[PDB]
Amino acid sequence: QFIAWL
Repeated sequence: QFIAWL
């Protein structure tokens, strides 16, 4: 998975 929280 690809997960991002900016």
